[PDB]
Amino acid sequence: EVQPVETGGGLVQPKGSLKLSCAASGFSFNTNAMNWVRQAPGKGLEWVARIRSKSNNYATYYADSVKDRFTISRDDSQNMLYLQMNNLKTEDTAMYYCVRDQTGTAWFAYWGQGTLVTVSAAKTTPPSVYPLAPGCGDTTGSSVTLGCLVKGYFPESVTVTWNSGSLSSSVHTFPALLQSGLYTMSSSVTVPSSTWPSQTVTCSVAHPASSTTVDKKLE
Amino acid sequence: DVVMTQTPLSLPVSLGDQASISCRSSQSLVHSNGNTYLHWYLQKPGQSPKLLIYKVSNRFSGVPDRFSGSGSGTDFTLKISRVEAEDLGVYFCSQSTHVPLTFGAGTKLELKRADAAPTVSIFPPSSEQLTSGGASVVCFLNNFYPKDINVKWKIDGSERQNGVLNSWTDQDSKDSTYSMSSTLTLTKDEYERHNSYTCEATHKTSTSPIVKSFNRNEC
Repeated sequence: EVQPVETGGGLVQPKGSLKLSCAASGFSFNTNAMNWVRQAPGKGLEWVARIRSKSNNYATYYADSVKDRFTISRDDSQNMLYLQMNNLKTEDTAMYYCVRDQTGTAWFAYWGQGTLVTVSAAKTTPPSVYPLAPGCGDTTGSSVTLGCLVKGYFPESVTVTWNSGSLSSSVHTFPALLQSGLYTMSSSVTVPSSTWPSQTVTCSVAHPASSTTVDKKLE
Repeated sequence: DVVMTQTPLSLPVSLGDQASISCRSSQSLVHSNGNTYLHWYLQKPGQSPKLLIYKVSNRFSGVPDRFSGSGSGTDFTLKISRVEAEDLGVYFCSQSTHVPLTFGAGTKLELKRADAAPTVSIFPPSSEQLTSGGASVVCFLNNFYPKDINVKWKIDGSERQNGVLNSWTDQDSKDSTYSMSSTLTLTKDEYERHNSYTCEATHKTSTSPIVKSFNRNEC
């Protein structure tokens, strides 16, 4: 072991700048070769750039998609890697991981934890929490499915709890998806007709980033 | 800079199965010395990539010996002898021969289980949602298998749409099913302009769209 430790990134606005940094307090950082790999929320892994050894004139290589905006650098002396990201695009939103290279193993051996980068011209906006009850698409079943709409919030960090008098979970939180520059997420509980309508389903929705706590009632 | 095609994309396997992930190039991944660099990684939902095999066939320090790579030039293969639970992840092949360094889109190893029909519920737009003049028509396609499912919207007889958000759960860690949320977003105004709203899904289990509905002026 010796993990690459990455740091930086967070929210930054489009066109913004940001410098990401890899610590790899590990033995021979100077004769190695270091790379950066990202993953946009979802998708596969995408190579950003690598920078060679002292012994190769710290040569450099880049994905087309980042060339002219990103410069990879390192400072063998402290054992740090640097990613200087400039003139950001939203679609630079990714997890950035610095990869510990190796001659004799072969490329991408130890990957760090990652550092997340959200590039968005947005701001706090509290959840709009909407109750989704069986109304007048009939009535049909022994169990009944309810939901909560958690619409247009920012940044990500939400919480769907359901006050049900226990009476079966069957909870489904569908992952939040960018509609516009804010997020849309949902939740379904399945209860027994036995006791709902004639009882309660609370849908409690937390949002630390803006202290929001819309907790809704379904009836 | 070689395109790298993985096969398949999803791979249903049972615990103790023998899985086989395939990977192809547009070129030949042979350097002169050092020789044919292709490797395999395993990413687990919520972690970085794990190096499994480098240069066609060498295990990394600590890959259990049920993982093997073979191949030459164009087409490589990862065998995973008695698939276990901890193997269940996304599989990527990576090419280190030429810069830029490329990956494939990944192969998801997902648990195998009997087909199952979608339990599709449908909710009309909420009251609180209409005072604000937004109209979300959402339908939960709960507990299905497999993941492949086609949903369609229909407004007055049949239309299509544009404000559609589709989120999917990860496979249920209890039941091996998947779930989906189909959400249509319309202006209060367009809503109040049509009566019939239908989510109709297509699954393996049917050649007849699962259909649900409400008529607005019924609620």
